[PDB]
Amino acid sequence: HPNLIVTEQDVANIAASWESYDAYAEQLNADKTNLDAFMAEGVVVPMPKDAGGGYTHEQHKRNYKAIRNAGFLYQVTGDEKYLTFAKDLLLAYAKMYPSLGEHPNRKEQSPGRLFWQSLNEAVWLVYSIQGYDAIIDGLAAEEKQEIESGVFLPMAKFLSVESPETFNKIHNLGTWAVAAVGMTGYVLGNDELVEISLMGLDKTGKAGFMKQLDKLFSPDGYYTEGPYYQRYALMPFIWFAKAIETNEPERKIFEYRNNILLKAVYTTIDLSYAGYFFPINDALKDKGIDTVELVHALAIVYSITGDNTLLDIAQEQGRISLTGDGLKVAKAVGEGLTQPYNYRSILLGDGADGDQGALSIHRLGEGHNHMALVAKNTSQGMGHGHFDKLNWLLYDNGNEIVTDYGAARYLNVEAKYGGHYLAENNTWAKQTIAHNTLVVNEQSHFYGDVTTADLHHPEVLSFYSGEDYQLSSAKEANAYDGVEFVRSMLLVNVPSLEHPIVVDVLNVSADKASTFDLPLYFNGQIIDFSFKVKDNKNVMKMLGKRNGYQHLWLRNTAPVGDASERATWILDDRFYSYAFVTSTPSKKQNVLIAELGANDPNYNLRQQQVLIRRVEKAKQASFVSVLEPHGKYDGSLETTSGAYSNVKSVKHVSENGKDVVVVDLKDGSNVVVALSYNANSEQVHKVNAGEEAIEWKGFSSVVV
Amino acid sequence: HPNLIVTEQDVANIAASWESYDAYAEQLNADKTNLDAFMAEGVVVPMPKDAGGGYTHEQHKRNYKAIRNAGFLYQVTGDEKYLTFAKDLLLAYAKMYPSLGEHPNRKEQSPGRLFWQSLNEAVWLVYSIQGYDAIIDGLAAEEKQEIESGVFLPMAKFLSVESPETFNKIHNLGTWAVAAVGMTGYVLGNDELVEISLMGLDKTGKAGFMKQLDKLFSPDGYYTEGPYYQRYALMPFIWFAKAIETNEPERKIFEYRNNILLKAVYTTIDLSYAGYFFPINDALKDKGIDTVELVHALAIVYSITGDNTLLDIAQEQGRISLTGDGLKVAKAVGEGLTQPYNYRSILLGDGADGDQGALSIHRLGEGHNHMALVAKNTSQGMGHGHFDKLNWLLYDNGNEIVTDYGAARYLNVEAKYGGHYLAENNTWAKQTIAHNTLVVNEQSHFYGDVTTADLHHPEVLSFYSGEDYQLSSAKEANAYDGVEFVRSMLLVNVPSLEHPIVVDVLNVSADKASTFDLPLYFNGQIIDFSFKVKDNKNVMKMLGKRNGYQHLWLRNTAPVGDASERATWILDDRFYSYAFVTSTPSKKQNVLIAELGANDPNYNLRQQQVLIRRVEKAKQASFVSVLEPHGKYDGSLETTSGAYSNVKSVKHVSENGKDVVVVDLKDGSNVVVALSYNANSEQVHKVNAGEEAIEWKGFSSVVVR
Ligand SMILES: [Zn+2]
Ligand SMILES: [Zn+2]
Repeated sequence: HPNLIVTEQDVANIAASWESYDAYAEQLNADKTNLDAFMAEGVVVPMPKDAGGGYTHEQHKRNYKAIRNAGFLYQVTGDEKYLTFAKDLLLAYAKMYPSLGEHPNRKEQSPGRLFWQSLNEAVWLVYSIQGYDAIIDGLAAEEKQEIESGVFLPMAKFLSVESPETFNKIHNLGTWAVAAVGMTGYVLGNDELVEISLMGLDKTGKAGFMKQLDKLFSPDGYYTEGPYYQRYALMPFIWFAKAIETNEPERKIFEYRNNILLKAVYTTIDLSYAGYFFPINDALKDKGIDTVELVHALAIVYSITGDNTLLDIAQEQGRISLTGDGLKVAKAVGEGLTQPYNYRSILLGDGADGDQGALSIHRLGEGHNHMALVAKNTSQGMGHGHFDKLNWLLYDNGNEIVTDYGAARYLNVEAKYGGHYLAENNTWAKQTIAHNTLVVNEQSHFYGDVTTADLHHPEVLSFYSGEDYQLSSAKEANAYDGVEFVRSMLLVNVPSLEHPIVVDVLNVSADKASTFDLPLYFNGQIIDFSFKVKDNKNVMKMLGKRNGYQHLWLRNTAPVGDASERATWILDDRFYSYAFVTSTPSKKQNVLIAELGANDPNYNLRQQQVLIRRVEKAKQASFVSVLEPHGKYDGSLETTSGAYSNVKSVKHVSENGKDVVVVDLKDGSNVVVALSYNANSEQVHKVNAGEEAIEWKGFSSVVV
Repeated sequence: HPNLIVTEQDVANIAASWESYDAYAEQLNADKTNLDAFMAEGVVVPMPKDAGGGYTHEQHKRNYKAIRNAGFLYQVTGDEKYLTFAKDLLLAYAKMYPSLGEHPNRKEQSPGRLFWQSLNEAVWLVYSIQGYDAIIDGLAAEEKQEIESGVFLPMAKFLSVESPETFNKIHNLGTWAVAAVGMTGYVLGNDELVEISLMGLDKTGKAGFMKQLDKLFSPDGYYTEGPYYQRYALMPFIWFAKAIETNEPERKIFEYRNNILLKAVYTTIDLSYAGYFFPINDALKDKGIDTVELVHALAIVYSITGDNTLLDIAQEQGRISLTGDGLKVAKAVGEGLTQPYNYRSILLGDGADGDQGALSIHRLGEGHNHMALVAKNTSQGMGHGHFDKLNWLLYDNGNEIVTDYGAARYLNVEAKYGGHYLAENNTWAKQTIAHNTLVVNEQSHFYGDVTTADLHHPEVLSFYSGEDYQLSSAKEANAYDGVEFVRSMLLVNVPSLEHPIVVDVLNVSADKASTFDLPLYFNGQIIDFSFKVKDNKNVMKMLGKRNGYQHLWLRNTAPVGDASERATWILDDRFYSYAFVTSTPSKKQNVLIAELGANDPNYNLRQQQVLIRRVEKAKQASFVSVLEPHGKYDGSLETTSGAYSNVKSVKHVSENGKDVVVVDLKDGSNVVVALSYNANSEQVHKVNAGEEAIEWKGFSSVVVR
């Protein structure tokens, strides 16, 4: 001991070398200084009382980090003060834990004992058992017995056999539970705890860690719950794997399922823009690559692969894993081995076999400030999933441009419902109207029913990434009774323009006359609209009654017609123009400008504007649009150029289920986008857009 | 020649050493690279057509910068291609200018010819005459005569004798006009043009540059239009002065009025927080210290003073003046001479004599991210002035916390009314309700009448800056008929708390029963309120009918009473709690939460929330509050501490016109703030809270029990 996340050899290597690596030394010294200050407050182990973000919650969190850190520092420095603090913390836990029942401030989640929910209990164990592992050397036999029988064994029992609803779950909560119990099993030498963690309570392998590895990740290493929870689950995945590798290397855990864990780490990195994870499904926007789960996971993967491109990410994180694996990273960075990380367009299959929809990431441009389009054609993602099939996000110039709200939650803010998911997470954040995708009859996809949503996935029709253009196309046939919709999203390189442009074609067909809404949640300040708004008569009323509409204020409506319209806004030093036209037999076409904040008496929702394109009493519609970054605004030097859109108009024609979009540019040139929806590479297609016949081969064509 | 902003000697210094200073060299090379690219597009001088931010507007701007830069680069490098380009641009202007009438896209401002307003014409001349000065010795006599008779003399005539309404004005537009004409006078050796620029068209000194130096700055160097226009006017002030110094050093222009110009530059720096200028009066929020006016002015002042604390600011600007003076800054930074700039609390008198109210800046705490409170007890500031007597702003943690809207304007965005002040600048941005100060009967100070406002200023009652606390107190007796109000604002160092706290006491007396509103414009997301909001029933109506109220939506009302209430919000990693109580005989007290955006069909206004404290049917009220930064939120490591306010309550008692505020803290200690409003430092005062007697000496006392 230790022999889990760090080994005895690791400790020796760290002790001998840690001062020599600037990046490692900075991290350790900062952690040491913070722990010393925490130690000066004495041993503080309060009775559990508060919900998430409350004092006892955050104190017990400080304690588990201190236990792990004190354990580590005792091994590295030899200083008995760290042994004592970790020992006395654990002994205080050992005396208190057996008398604990359910937390008095529980909610709907499986309750903990130290914490309001059992998830945090598992995190406490994952950390605290590492501290214990590193502290065994300086403990008396009587102390080990008090500690094991007092906290660790009772906790491992509580989180496993006493919690089958969590321990057998194929979900990030299950991952945390099996890692906590599994790591405890390895340290305490309890074979039963290890086996049930790997193969489930009944040992058949229907649940447990191995099932999670086979079910929760696609072959590409995409985690079904989404980037934010991929990040979170990555810790118990990679740490339990580490514990398995150091104790039972014969299991070859990092080779399992064609190196799935290695792929999971790379994919986590790939699910970010400018260092922040795509906020799809339940997610917070301030979560980025320096999160500790990815810091530790990167170090482990670098140690295995020697991929010097991971060092670029390591520098961007500005943090180092205080482990043997982290030592290797620090050493490599110091030697100048860093190579740039390759951010590229990727298609990420969803579902165990990668055939249950997909997440598309389209990247175009050089450097950090490139353009990134995300097409969310994924399966539901269970309880944290949003009702937003075929949703999209746009990033450009280091900014979110076309946005996803993420979750309604204030992390560890007790006054905000114990930092837990707020009432508005379900009533607003998950709802279709809160996203950039089709809403039919003011009802969410699958009528907001998670059970129904879990049974279906979008059909990916095409993915293409080239120098000329990029494309994702998908079909959603199951979101509504008697409704089918198809969406194709393109990034187009037009040599005469400063930046790539987005082209969006969303086709909908309905058995009955319906209302079709298509929102665009934008970031920035409106410059102007091409259309005329109706006077709002000095009142804003709630937009609609249900399914998220009750959270929006109607600021203006504006009637629109056959001709394309335009909204232009500014964000930082760049302008963005949204040119849009909808082909439909219905004349009932309006643009609704809305603002977030209705039915929000607790001030839980952010300020947010949205442009919603509405078609009423229609059985069919083609929502076509162009999103164009353009121009330069410099408030420092007080200059501007290219502030007007270069798109004169957008036109759309459909013939025999095939679409042609013509983007007329102000310089007299045009861009023609054609979609056949036929996968056959060699098949020829023809469409008559009034005058001029458009002819092409394949699923798609783009001609400037 | 050159002998204006740069001299022959400056050019010699630059030529000999510019490559030796990394940042100066990088700046020069970037300018060189950018000009080479601009030159490859040829000489492009379009017939004037567009308004602010439009193509012809921005093209003529690119041209004046190109003329100046080409002139400079010709001097430093000796490369003839730069002289040729500057010459060809100027000859193209010389051909076009004589036939130009008023700009076709003018507005209410005095029109230009190249530009929609004459202001930009003056800027064009200021820049272009420098380029000409730098190439004149390399031109044939015929080329000089063509350029001078074709553009420079006609433009100088247009901006001076043909434009008395601007040239003789004591206003930043006047400063730009006299600088442009005066600099032209020096370059062309035209004594008349210099004389009228210094002394006004009639040469009597009733208007002109010297008059502007006397009137527009207070003795402390505070420019009356406010920080945003201070930095703007700083360029023609410092550059015309530089021209005066290089041509007529006997005038001792940088010594004038106890070094008023040097003081103006320091004061400009002092009017910023985290590098951005306080957005009081007409102002844009993205304007900061790297603005070229301050870059050039700083270099000039460093050259004169050798003040090494300016080198700290120079590094923070990340931009250097490509002049002889900027070379000296570059050399000094390179030699490791930088000393930290002394950001300090200051009282800045307003008016030519410093007696017309004051702007207070209070700073407390260590580092760049300290707390700064601004108390706006200033005179009107003419046309750009806002109707916001006794307004305040708060900064903390590198952020604006309690905010001023600035102006409704989108700089050089042609689709936003040619980048000009929008209709909502007058109807929203200038109005009292748009600010953190007292509004009586939903009317703006001076009933929003600039003529009336121009006649009055607040009376400064006290200013104190210590390590224990900071205080400003002022009286406004003229904003409304039959109303007087007094505001005292404090920053208090409480050793037991992690951050200083703001204490605010605003007293109002009215002859007739009135409505008193006090807004607080905050930056961040509400966590929770102590009060209970009334159901808004899924509708937000416009808050009021007039004077800015027509631009606010009412989101919620909540009743309040005798006991103090609390609002807590989060911004980045810190929480902020506003504890507030209002002492008044009236029981008609409410809090209003409002949002900006009513009567804004053009989407000209930003999203913004406000907490408004309202008292109805009152003749007297004391609005008391505490603003407390606290706690830590870390979204990366996922930790929070200290998220609850440490203020248990705030109480206020008044006796014989003297105020006592008691801030009860959760640790059982309390802060007692006492105000006598008597400037006699030795006068003893007594107030009875209930049976507890508070005793102190002087205008104010702050004691932590
Ligand atoms: Zn979402
Ligand atoms: Zn203002």
